[PDB]
Amino acid sequence: LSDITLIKAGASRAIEKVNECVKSQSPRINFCGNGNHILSLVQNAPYGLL
Amino acid sequence: EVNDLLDITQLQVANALMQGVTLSSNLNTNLHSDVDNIDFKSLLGCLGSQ
Repeated sequence: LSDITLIKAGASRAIEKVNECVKSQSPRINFCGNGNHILSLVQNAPYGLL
Repeated sequence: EVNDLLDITQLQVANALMQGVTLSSNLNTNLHSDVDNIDFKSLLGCLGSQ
C-alpha cells in the first residue's frame, strides 16, 4: 500500500511525460530528460514504460 | 530500501543543482562578490583553488 503511492507518482510523471513530451510539444524547460532535450518516444517495458 | 530512496533523492537533488553548469576556473569569490550594487559576499561563499 506504500509502494502503490510511488507507482502512482511514477504514473502521474509518465502521464505528464506522455502528454507534454510525446503526445504534444511543451514550452517548459528542464522537465523532460535533463535539459538540452529534443523529444521522446515510448515503448512498453515490463511493468512500466521505457 | 528507505535509505536507498534517500540516496537517490539526494543524487537527483544534486544533479538538478549541477547539470549544465560550466564555470570560470579563475573565479575567486573573495575577489568577485559584487555586481551592480548587489551584495554577493553573504550569498555565495569561498570558491576557486586557493
